[PDB]
Amino acid sequence: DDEEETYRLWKIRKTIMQLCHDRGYLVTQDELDQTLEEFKAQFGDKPSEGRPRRTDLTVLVAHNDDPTDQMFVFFPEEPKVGIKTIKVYCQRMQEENITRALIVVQQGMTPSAKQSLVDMAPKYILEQFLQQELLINITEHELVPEHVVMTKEEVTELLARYKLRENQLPRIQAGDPVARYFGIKRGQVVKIIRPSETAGRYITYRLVQ
Amino acid sequence: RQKLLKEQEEKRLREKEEQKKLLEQRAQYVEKTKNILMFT
Amino acid sequence: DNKKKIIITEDGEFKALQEWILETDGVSLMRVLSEKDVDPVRTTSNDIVEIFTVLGIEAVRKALERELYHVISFDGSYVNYRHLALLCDTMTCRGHLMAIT
Amino acid sequence: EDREVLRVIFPTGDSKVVLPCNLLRMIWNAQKIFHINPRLPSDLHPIKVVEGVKELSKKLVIVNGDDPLSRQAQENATLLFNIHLRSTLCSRRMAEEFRLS
Amino acid sequence: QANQKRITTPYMTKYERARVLGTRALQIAMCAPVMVELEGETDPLLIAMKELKARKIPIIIRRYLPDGSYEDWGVDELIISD
Amino acid sequence: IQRRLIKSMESVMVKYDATVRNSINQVVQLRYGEDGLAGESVEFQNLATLK
Amino acid sequence: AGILFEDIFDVKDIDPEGKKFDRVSRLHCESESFKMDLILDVNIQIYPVDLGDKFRLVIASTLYEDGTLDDGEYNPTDDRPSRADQFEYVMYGKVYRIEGDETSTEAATRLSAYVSYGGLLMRLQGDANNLHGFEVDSRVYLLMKKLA
Repeated sequence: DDEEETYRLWKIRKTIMQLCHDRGYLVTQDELDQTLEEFKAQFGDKPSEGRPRRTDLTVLVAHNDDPTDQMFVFFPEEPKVGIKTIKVYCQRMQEENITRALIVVQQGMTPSAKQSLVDMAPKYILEQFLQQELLINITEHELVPEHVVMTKEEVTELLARYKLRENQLPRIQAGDPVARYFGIKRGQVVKIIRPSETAGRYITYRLVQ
Repeated sequence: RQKLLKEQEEKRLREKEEQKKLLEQRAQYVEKTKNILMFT
Repeated sequence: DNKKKIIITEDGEFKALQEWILETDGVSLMRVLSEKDVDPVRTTSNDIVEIFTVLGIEAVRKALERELYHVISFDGSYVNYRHLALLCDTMTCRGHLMAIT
Repeated sequence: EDREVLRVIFPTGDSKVVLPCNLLRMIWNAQKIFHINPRLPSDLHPIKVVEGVKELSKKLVIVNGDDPLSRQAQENATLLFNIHLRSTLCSRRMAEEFRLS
Repeated sequence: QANQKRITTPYMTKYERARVLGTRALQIAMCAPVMVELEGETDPLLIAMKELKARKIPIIIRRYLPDGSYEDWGVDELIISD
Repeated sequence: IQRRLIKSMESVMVKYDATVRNSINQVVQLRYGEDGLAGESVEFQNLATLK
Repeated sequence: AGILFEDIFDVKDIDPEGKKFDRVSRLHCESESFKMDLILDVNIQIYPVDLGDKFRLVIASTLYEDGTLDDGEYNPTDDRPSRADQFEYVMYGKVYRIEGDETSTEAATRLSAYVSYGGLLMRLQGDANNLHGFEVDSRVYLLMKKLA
């Protein structure tokens, strides 16, 4: 009832740190591989009563390339997150001058809240995650190959080399589990490197949609 | 054996870079805790 | 050996560890993966739709290749891999599971 | 390095692969065409084996282009075959196993 | 497209060989001049294959690329395998 | 099933840039079979450095 | 002369594994002058061989008494003096393998020459001194005669 709760919180935090590291955010090795007992020491082992509260689990990382390009990770307390909570988090992001966030909900998120997450995109790119899908890092699965977000220079080089348009590459949905893991939007290309039994290695490129 | 010594001291340099990165993450975490404090 | 745990010993040889594995009659890959003492790396499913919903388009590409290969080879037959690869790329090149219908 | 690449490509120890050229059969053909005596010392320099295999690997082109992207795609297209080629046309195997001239 | 750098294969494909041989055989059958010498051949297909082996078929293969450009290869410029 | 498969893949072809593409000109494989080799010439062999 | 090997063998066993073919029988024999083992496939239908028999075996590179190469072609209208006249059973085959006990550093003390006479197989194994005439993919004759 409680030991499993802190176990889930630690696992979610571990997946979030791996996710931020894969997105290119500055994550120390110490928190990247944090043992469960270390998590209990740093946050507690009684989340039910309030040690740790999910508001204490909030993460704030900075991109390696730009220290000003930071990102939040919020852990709302309510299972079904409402529009008022989204407004509160957006208000906090405005105060701290942060433009990216992840919201790790427990049960879900209301339709109004999702519509709010969709409409104000050009201002704040804040994403929605279920705690159920952060208990595992899907990129470690054997079926999932190596995904790599290409830069606009790399995409231009690719289209110039193979002499093709973006609509001629294979596609990946914007709502794909791995696309959501890497936080990639439409127009971006992801390079997938997978092993091939006929060639050894194979690189394919999927455009986000 | 001299090349062994060069590779050994190279490993020492790399571990020292590990330590300098660790203290760099400490130097940014001491900033991040005040933001986490005013968060909740 | 296809379901055993194939490791590489410290001497460099391939060794097939004989370990317990579970086979379920339904699928909740989303939940079963996130269970203590369950391998979240090798645990898979034969329901390609769930693989697409949980792991994504490249995961379902690989899994669909595996399942078609299992269907073809179960009777001892063999088909060149490029044909399976082309069929599986046709069903997954547009980011969703494109049924052949 | 090629060994480790194969070990991550084939996580199960299955060396059966499908590749273009049957190098052992070609080596046997060369042994019989030139009447190679397996009992006598060979006149093949192992440096000639290394250099010739490298030039051969350069001549087997699936992806054409000097740009780095074409270079990487060329590396990937012929990776498995080039591993098979370097492990089959090795200087030691060519010296004490095949004994070619 | 720069003829100095043609990216397509330097080999004649099996389909290129098939269509070139058929085309040249029809041309010979329609009283086109033959580019090679002839001992006693009267079948246009045999004459076309002799011309291909001799590399003396006056045809250019225009290979289209997916982007829309094309590359022109003389039948004598390609490598005939079969 | 045969007819359905055929109508689904009928126009996929190896192009002169060696990519495999469908009628829409979309790219299905950057090289046929990931290796750009035809299936008639390949054959079974053994990797000697694997096991 | 054109003789690669000559010795007298004594049939020590016939078909240890059992009769595999009706008209063909495998003889496991050993000589006395050189201590060489022999496995030989013989058409016992036309040239029957009993256990304990004793015969002279002559592996030759040619049948002509004078040193003269053969063309590998069948010439029944040949009036030259052939050494097959002095033997009863004659086969014609090729060496397809030469094994030995050699190491990476030491040469072979014992060799093992394998010959195929159109599918009838022979293995002559013993000291490497007696098997220098054998080279793989080389045509030889059997030239075998029974003695009392």
